[PDB]
Amino acid sequence: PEAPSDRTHVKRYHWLARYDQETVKAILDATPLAHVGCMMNGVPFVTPTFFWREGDRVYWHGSSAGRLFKALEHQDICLTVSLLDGLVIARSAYNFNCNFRSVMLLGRAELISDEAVKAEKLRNFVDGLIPGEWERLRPVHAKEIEATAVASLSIAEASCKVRTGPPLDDEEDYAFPSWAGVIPIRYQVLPPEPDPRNLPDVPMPEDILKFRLG
Amino acid sequence: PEAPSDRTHVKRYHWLARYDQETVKAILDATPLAHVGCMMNGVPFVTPTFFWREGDRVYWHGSSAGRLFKALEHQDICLTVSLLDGLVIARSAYNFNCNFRSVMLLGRAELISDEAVKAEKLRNFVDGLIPGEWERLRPVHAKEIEATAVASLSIAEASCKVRTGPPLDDEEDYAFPSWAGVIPIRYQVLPPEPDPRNLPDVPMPEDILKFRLG
Ligand SMILES: Cc1cc2nc3c(=O)[nH]c(=O)nc-3n(C[C@H](O)[C@H](O)[C@H](O)COP(=O)(O)OP(=O)(O)OC[C@H]3O[C@@H](n4cnc5c(N)ncnc54)[C@H](O)[C@@H]3O)c2cc1C
Ligand SMILES: Cc1cc2nc3c(=O)[nH]c(=O)nc-3n(C[C@H](O)[C@H](O)[C@H](O)COP(=O)(O)OP(=O)(O)OC[C@H]3O[C@@H](n4cnc5c(N)ncnc54)[C@H](O)[C@@H]3O)c2cc1C
Ligand code: HEM
Ligand code: HEM
Repeated sequence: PEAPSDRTHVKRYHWLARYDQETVKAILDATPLAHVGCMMNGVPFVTPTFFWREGDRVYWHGSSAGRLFKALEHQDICLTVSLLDGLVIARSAYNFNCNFRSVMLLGRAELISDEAVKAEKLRNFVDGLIPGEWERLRPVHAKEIEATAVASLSIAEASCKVRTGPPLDDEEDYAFPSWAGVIPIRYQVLPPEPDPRNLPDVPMPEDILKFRLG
Repeated sequence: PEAPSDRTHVKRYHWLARYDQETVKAILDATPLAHVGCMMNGVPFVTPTFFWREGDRVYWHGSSAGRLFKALEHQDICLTVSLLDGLVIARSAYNFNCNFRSVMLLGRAELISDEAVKAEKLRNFVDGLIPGEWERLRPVHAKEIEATAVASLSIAEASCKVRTGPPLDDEEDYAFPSWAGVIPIRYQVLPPEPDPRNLPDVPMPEDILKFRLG
């Protein structure tokens, strides 16, 4: 598929562009960390935040009194998700690069006003990180739900760029004696570290070990 | 110190704020990956990009013809640098969290128009990733320098937020029988992978193994 809109048409390095939903979803599903762009207080602020996908929308949360959740009401935003996958070492400095996956989602986000729906989405967020976890926790209080904003944005107006594989040098540079290659980069998760305030008689759910990213 | 400006004053979770330049520099020095916010084509786009610090400014590069480099001359931007350091598992869903380091730099970026200065800064970028690397490469062409933009932004108008350590539950939840703790997260660098097209007698510089992040 071509780009979904003129404003999502990748121009630079367009050979790296992907617009298909399989790729959009695969990148969104690989990581929890987004960066949301929104005009606030005169600046295109970039807010790091967690996000989760359900079908054709992504969601994020924060304070019901938070400035982003008010500011997103009347402007189109950009939600960017990036993964750095390697440093690409070429024979010329100009052709150094990185391997990566990134997606930009554009458009008008909306807040979930229905508190029952909001709680259902927040359960999906938690259980998407750690299966079954929401049900193990101290039961949520109504005031906690009501203090939380949940925003969502369609994934439809999305552009991706992906780079994999070796360096690509100018054809005339392959006789130059310098070492080229790739340094792979990834997220690593380490074993869980228990809170020292845990009750000694409380087991660790095995599901905690299923959390992964990158 | 307090915030350097009203627009960098952390309000939410203000106890996590840091404004001291030692913390600003330590976060900036830990990672090459930034996200730059800039209003372009009616959207506060969030562009992932590499950056490097020299003293009291950060720098980034791209095409001399790139839209970001044109747009930054006439608006204040936000440059955000985030590091995800762990998933914080609490007894209540409301107090789940993450350990992290993040810095936002605000203000008016500047382009380097002097080609000789630009080339000097680009060598600092490369050798900041891999010591001694620039010298090893196929010598740079004037046209390569001239095709590149380099922008910079002062680090002075900066806010940081940092979270470390265990979960912090409501005090009344500490008798609830659920496991709390932290899943640490970090970047990992893997062994370098040579380009198959490397010349057979050209060894990998040991300095490649010095590249690190996170
Ligand atoms: C980990 C990482 C590191 C990077 N480092 C650098 C760097 O140091 N220097 C540099 O110049 N660029 C870097 N890039 C690429 C950068 O994000 C931009 O893609 C590039 O600079 C072109 O931006 P542009 O606005 O000129 O693109 P244009 O092609 O003019 O943008 C047109 C449209 O393309 C789409 N698009 C553009 N970039 C992306 C993207 N990254 N992901 C998804 N859709 C996109 C958007 O819909 C956008 O509106 C990096 C990307 C990643 C993920
Ligand atoms: C890895 C990571 C994941 C996160 N996940 C979430 C999430 O899922 N939900 C959530 O609500 N928040 C999340 N945060 C925090 C988020 O980035 C914001 O700090 C928070 O949402 C409050 O934003 P605000 O605009 O309401 O802050 P305000 O306090 O109103 O912002 C005022 C000023 O504080 C400064 N500031 C705000 N946030 C930051 C920051 N992160 N770093 C540096 N300076 C800052 C800026 O100068 C800003 O202009 C995450 C942060 C990181 C780094
Ligand atoms: C795995 C799940 C979750 C993670 C990783 C997470 C992470 C975060 C982070 C990082 C912040 C920002 C705090 C700061 O400013 O430093 C935040 C804020 C917030 N979260 Fe969550 N959260 C999770 C689940 C939830 C749930 C399920 C709820 C509601 C039941 C919730 C309610 C809130 C609220 C209300 C805020 C704003 C706090 C304030 O500034 O007053 N969170 N969360
Ligand atoms: C370690 C060093 C470097 C890294 C990691 C790096 C990375 C990148 C990345 C990721 C892009 C974006 C390409 C895309 O759109 O997918 C880029 C673009 C660019 N880089 Fe670099 N780069 C490095 C060094 C340099 C140097 C030293 C020069 C100049 C000598 C240079 C010149 C350019 C130019 C001109 C572009 C724009 C290309 C275009 O779209 O026309 N880069 N770089």
